[PDB]
Amino acid sequence: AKTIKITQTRSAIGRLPKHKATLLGLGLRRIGHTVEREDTPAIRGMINAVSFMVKVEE
Amino acid sequence: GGSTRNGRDSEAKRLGVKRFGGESVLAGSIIVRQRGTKFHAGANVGCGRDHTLFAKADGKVKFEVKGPKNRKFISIEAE
RNA sequence: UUUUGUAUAAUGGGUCAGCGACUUAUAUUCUGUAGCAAGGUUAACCGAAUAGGGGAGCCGAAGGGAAACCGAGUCUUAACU
RNA sequence: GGUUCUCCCCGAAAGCUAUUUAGGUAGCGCCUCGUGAAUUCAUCUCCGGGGGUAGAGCACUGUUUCGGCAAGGGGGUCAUCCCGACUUACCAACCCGAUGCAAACUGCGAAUACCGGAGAAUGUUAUCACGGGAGACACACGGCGGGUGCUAACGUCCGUCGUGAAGAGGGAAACAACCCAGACCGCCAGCUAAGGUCCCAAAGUCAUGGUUAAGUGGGAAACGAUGUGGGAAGGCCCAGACAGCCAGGAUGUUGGCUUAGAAGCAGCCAUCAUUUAAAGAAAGCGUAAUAGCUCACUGGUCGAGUCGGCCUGCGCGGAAGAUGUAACGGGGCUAAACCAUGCACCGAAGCUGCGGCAGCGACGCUUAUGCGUUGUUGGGUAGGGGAGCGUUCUGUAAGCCUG
RNA sequence: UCCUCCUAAAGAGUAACGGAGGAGCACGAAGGUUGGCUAAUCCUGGUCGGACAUCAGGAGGUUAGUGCAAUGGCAUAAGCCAGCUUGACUGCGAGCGUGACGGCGCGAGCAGGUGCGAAAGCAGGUCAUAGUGAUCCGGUGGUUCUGAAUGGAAGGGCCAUCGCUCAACGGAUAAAAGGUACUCCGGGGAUAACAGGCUGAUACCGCCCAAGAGUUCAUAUCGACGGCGGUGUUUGGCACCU
RNA sequence: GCCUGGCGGCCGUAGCGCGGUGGUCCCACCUGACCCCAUGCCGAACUCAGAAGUGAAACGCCGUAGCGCCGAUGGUAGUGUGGGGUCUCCCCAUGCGAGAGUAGGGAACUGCCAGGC
Repeated sequence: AKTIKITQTRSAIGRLPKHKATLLGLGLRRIGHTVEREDTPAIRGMINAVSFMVKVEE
Repeated sequence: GGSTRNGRDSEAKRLGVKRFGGESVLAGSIIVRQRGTKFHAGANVGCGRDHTLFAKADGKVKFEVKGPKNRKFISIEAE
């Protein structure tokens, strides 16, 4: 499948440590970092876990 | 009605979890009362006294859910 | 200044000035640094009182055991285990 | 309680256990500097494993309602001839058919969490031991998970998430803890968040759609009213509805049953047939009862929606308090009220661009070491650790400067 | 001070005079091990038996038994018996679990000596979780440890033997009790009182609603029952700022 | 293939109800009891020696989709993280997801050895 461009909107500052660990696992910094993540179901499930504050592009 | 005295010693709770072994001693969990919920099978013994899952030979635990009706087993096998 | 927390109707301050506070004394050790090294160091005193002598005494290189006793071993011990 | 001049690196606690212990202190949790050897960790997916909270339940325990049968015990009675019999409000076993409760029960049991594999992805100098120092063991708050309290308190007792403790900035009138976001330092620079754009006071009286009719919005309950838009049926409904206006209110009928009497006129049987311009054995007030009537029900007229409920929303009346409007910050008010989506503008110490500073690393260019590109930590109290600038002393200092 | 369960959260910890009970020992046997067996309860039926002493059979149950708390175990029996029996063993110990320690549980491995059994296998105590008093020490037996001039020896040690409800229990000293509104010292709304806040059960009132009173009639006037508010505002709760 | 026995595995698909069915083989009743052995007494139990009697009880198999048992899909209870509100509940975003029932499944399956056809 095609790889997915990720951006952080909103910030995770108020969110629980488990979700802060998801944003860290996704490699995200200063609310946007020019990141494009792997085409796996495993990363799709990691995006789904924080989808209320992560933005996705294909 | 006050105080109550309640007690405060021990927790007698699980320690030995998942796939486990023992280099010189295999003991598993050291728990009170348990003699009729899960049973030892293979190189492992108990049911004193003892409260332990002590092993008389070398091998590792995998846990079993299969057995007659209500019986389930803490099975140990060599590699 | 007090307190978790005070613009605080919680204590304090008229103001300018002369003032006012973590040390050296001794023992041991940790660290630093250095001299010497299975050795190191002197004190009082002597003396040419910041030299040189003075190693008394102390710290160290072997342990086991109440101890008698044994020692690269030794206490437990009938023992080897 | 008094406890000192200047730049920095890392970064706590009000918890455990003991104490003549609840003001201190000491072993464990949390902070930190050096030394030696070194990657430290989680989120995602699936597999396996110990699992009984949330939910579910009545099998077993204890409790329980409703219906029925009901041993034996406790109570009452009459017979003693009828096969002894009536009763079960009480205590309780059996049983048929149902239903509530449970931390202390289980013919069932998640979400999540936790432990380890099998696998992908991302980035922090980490982890461990030894050698040195600590600080705390009386904090407070908003939310969530539960008890407690009057399903009260700015009350109480814990667990538990995050924040104030030690957190600055934008928003909540003014506000710690709530909302937006975590601040290395600048830019007569851009871009957004929560919030906001009639005026006080910077920005849409914006575009378009939804709703109420009032100072609602801008304090407020149970309760009450043809206040009313929407939704699905039912009835009356356009050779003719609801309301109004005018005109019609009997003939069968002196009905039958009960009773105290009752011409519709408190009960019961029913509730039809007939005529027409037109009608209930009855609707209501009323009388001793009819009547009186005002009506039910049709005609003409006018005229198209309407009556009673059901369902779903928004409003009204429900509505007394004290220094002075005083329960939208205040004013304004017909949207200049609330609400949704779109694009604007205003919006932070956030994001971007550009400019400065400290530590350690990286890419490239260039060379008696300079210039570009950059990864990345920089809010800090307790406390741990590193380095600067002044002040003064001794030597240099009977040198050297000078009346 | 010791022991258990629940509240307590699909690990543990985890507060409330939150909910409720136990211990500060006893069995030489109720230990060990080999062999045999296993309930309750009801009904039926029969002498010596006054109303009832018998046990056999069915119906049926792991709904009997165990030193005791509650929790959980237990018939492979730890329950009931038959025999043999004293392993209610000694000195030790890789290691694991556990509390901050004291203290403690589990246990491979070695020698020695017992016991059951055909042998395997089990036996260093009871069905497990509570049954104590350290340190200090007085008295005593032993001791081929020592007692400093030498040899004995008071004394010190080692090894046997015992004891402080010191229980305020983890124990402040061969020896220690009460009172202060006559005092008094350090600290404080951290902590009460006279007042500020919060709440409005209590308090007084109204409304929904109505068993009834009001010779009729519930609602003019008044109201038992149940419900929902008006108030700040008292009597209390509460412990923030003092 | 089929039938059975032992160790068993798995343990309700392995249960219940009701019916069918086997004695070549194995299995139980059965037929007897000195000796070794046993009895607070006993060939009752334990135990031995066997084939006249039987396929009943006991043992084993099986039809039967009625109930149990297992239970999809859809929905429900609950719930992790997030935004709000009309606030111990509701509405939204995004994931997980029982318990009960339904349709469907299901009157098992099998390792080693041995006897029998």
